[PDB]
Amino acid sequence: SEESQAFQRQLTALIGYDVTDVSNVHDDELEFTRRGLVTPRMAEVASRDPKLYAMHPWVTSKPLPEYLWKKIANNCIFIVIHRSTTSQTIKVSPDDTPGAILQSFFTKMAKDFVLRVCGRDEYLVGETPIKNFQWVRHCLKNGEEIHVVLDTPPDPALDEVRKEECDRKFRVKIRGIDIPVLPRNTDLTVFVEANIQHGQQVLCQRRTSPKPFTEEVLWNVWLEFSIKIKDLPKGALLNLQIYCLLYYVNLLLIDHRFLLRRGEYVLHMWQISGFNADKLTSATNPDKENSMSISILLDNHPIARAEMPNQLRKQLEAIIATDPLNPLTAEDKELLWHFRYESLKHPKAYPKLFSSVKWGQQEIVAKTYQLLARREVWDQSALDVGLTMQLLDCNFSDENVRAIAVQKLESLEDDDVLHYLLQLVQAVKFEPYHDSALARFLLKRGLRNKRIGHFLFWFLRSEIAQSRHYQQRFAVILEAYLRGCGTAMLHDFTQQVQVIEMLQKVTLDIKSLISQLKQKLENLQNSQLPESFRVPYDPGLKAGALAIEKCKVMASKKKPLWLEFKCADPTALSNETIGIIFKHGDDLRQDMLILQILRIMESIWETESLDLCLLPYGCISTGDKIGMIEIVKDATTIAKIQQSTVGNTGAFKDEVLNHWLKEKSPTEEKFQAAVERFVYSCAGYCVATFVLGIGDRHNDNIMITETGNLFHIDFGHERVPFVLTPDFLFVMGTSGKKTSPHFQKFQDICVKAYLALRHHTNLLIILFSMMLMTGMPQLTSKEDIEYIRDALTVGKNEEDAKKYFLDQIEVCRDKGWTVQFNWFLHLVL
Ligand SMILES: Cc1cc(C)n2nc(N)cc2n1
Repeated sequence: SEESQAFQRQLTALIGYDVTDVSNVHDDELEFTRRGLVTPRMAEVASRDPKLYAMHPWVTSKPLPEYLWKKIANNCIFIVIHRSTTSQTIKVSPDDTPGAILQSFFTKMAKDFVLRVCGRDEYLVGETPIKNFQWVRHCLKNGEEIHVVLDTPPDPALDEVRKEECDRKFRVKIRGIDIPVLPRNTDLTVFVEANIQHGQQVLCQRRTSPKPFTEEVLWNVWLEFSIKIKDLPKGALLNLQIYCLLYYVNLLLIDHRFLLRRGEYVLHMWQISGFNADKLTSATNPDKENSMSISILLDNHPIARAEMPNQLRKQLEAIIATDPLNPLTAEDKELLWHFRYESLKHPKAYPKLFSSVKWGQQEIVAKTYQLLARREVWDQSALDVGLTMQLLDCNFSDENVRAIAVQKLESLEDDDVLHYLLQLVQAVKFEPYHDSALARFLLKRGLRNKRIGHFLFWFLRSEIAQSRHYQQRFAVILEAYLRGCGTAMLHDFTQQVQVIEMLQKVTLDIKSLISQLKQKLENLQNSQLPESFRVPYDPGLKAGALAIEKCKVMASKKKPLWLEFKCADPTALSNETIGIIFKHGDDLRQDMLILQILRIMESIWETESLDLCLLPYGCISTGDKIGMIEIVKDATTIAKIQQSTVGNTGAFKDEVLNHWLKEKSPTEEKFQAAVERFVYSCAGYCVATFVLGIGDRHNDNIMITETGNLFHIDFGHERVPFVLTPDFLFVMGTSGKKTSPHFQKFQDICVKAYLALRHHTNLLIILFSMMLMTGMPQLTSKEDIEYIRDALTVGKNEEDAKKYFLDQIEVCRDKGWTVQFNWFLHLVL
């Protein structure tokens, strides 16, 4: 059809990639995936509750934290209900459903409807106690009144979905390599290495002879491997590398139809910038003009009681008790395999056990599939996200192993899917095939919930915009989502994309070059910028017109744009603007990953009734070194606070921060609340930041709200474990080497928080490992990743762990202003 063609054009603009362009493909896997994702999409669309989909209530099944219960007076929650120019306050029980609150309202005022949060597209609806609504918890946490408007539920009609319509050994011939132009810092020798890989592990390796490195190098050589065709596992990669490591490319040996790869291939390779998720890609380099190519030929197809003694059991249990980074010896693997039926009784053993499998032996793989048919213990075990994420990393390439991990994820509630969404999207990179149980899981959860769907859009779009390695795969997943989200959502994304593309242009234009910014913005406000758009990092908020007068270019070397928008919602309780920073020059994908880990740390702390006052601000990467950042209101840099008393060239003063806090507090009651908030937030950031190895920061990269909330920024790319400078210590009523009630509180909070994180050691290790592999380029799959195991002091008891962190606090006190001064000393010399 022609409107079908028009609809595909609309999808192309939203995706930022054309899924129908078949220039960079050697098989129909992507097209097969597009067709394959139709069924799971249609099944999810057919399954959703129209009213609940339209209203997307944001709820949790978790208990109300102890720190939140203390904020409730006499089992009473006040809700302010608006109707027009008037309002009405109503007392409610924490266990009261919005349905019962609505009936309580009509009774109180006598002589169909829905409760919507004033100024937001957020609804307090469904069979849930009000204490379980995220907005209510947000209000309770932040000391804000719950303001609601009585309005008509959104028409589910707006979400209408458009109607759709061999015992021989394996061998490979390396013909040669070709590159148009040589200048590559040298003039050398080259050889080709061919690896058969499964789960990051090399099953077999062959190499060509070394030859002089010219624009064309030929071998015409058969490289015969020790592995039999019969023994090649599904998901095995033929990894081809050029050593001078300079270039790499992968080819799936068994395709998406279970057929062995045959014939001629000319593969355009990826160059090493000068392990990680990019090294695993089955995509070929789309740049056919300047990339190195490798020419190969394949010529080769259906797919083919006892009890442990005491001491061996103790040995096995000790292997299983070790962290995810502890290497498995040949003996350890053999024990795990030999007593696999005992290992299966321990869910925590699963990653180690499946790493003990000889994936290059058909009979062994067969035995593994037999083993997993008896999955009663795994199925009945409680969901452990950390343990599940370990099965979805680079170490596992078997579909059945990965699928049992995804099976476990099905039990996650929406609030929990949101917590892990970004790293689950990134984990798609470790899938051998485009169509996977993980990709289908993301698709389903996105289509089931608007909030998840909104973030799925942006997380996928971020990678499609700048990852040549994964854009094709991520584009097919995004298209599948967009074909089921409904027309209202399609319209919404269109507006957001239009706004971001225009603002990105202004960002780069101003970067090349205040008066000029304001002229460019009036021009946008004139004939381009749509009336309103959902804020990508906070979809409940709708931004209206730019407040031109409040817009500016930040006085930084990156010169980011500081933009302010009016809120488009008339029901908003304030005339306060929505602030967004647009910046080029930092890889904001790195900030996104750190910020998500901080949200996870907060949820861990919540389990132990701790509120560390982190501020994981909104951040979305929109393209190569470009994106948006949420502006936290009434916040300043620690360095700026120092500088306002006159920055003599790093002449730091101890009392300045406390002075600033006192100056910004309207009363002494508010000032004490600010000092309390600083103690908690300082503690939160010292712990979080130390664990992640990002603690040693310049003061210009730490901010504070007038309300005392400290927060670190700019995560994208002598020594100190974290920042606890003499100014921070003075706010805590401490100086030099003495102590105080606030500093004792700080130490107590840090220890409790650090110990709480250590209870989730394995989860933090997997999340850290995945973050490095997918977000921060070439990493030593050992050394770099091992930092977090050292930071989390694995193998220490709580008292030793407590002493360790208290000693880290002392290192900071010993160094004082020395490390902060070193940036200034360096920047001059
Ligand atoms: C990177 C960054 C993050 C936040 C939250 N803010 N807030 C302001 N006011 C500036 C800023 N920069």
